[PDB]
Amino acid sequence: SSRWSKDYDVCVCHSEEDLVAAQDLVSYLEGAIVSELCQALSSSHCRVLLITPGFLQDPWCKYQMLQALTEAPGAEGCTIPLLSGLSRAAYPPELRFMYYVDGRGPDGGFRQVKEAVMRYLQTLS
Amino acid sequence: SSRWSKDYDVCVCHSEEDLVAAQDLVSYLEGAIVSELCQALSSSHCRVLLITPGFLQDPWCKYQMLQALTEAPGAEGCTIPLLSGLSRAAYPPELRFMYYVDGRGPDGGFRQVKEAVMRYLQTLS
Repeated sequence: SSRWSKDYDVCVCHSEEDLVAAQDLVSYLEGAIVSELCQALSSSHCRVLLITPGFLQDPWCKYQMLQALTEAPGAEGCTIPLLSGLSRAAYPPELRFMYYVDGRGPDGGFRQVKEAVMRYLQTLS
Repeated sequence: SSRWSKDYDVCVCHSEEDLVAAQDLVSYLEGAIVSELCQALSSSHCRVLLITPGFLQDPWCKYQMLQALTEAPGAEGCTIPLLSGLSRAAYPPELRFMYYVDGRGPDGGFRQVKEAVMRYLQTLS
């Protein structure tokens, strides 16, 4: 519950193919919000899933997405799916019943992602 | 932990399109194992996901699969994915890092599913 219970406020879970976009999101988020690219030993309050064509094709990415949602946004943790570079028709069906940010929104979805992160940080002590 | 902590030993989570196959699995499982088709108020020790073309296309099915795995086979609960009537190339990428039963196995995968269920029941008091 403590804002300091975790070293980072948000990390970006991405596939190698989208390194650049992920770095821009991290940059956008930090402009305070502490951000980084997600990694094995990475632990933050919020986790952004950069769901792209490369992400959906990668078995490890999909499994990570699964674990990200395993213990997260049901309503407890903070997992933010960001659909980027994908046709809506190719979106994972389950998202229809879940919260997510569309990449066609303002700032490629970056703005709503940052907002979602802040909303969650405000609920911390 | 108690074998009686739940009224059913296993329910079959399926899409309307596969009612028949689901009923045969339920029949096969019971031949003791108490089985039924999963429903809203349904709660059992094991949950079998009848992942078919219709299942993967259905947003609610996918969301249910997500919740089924939300609090389940990470290693705690009992969720058994049964891939039936699908080309391996169309399998959800995440399964590569997960346990699942292929429908091309003995008895359309029914045998290994039943075995998985029994293995789990034996760990109960």
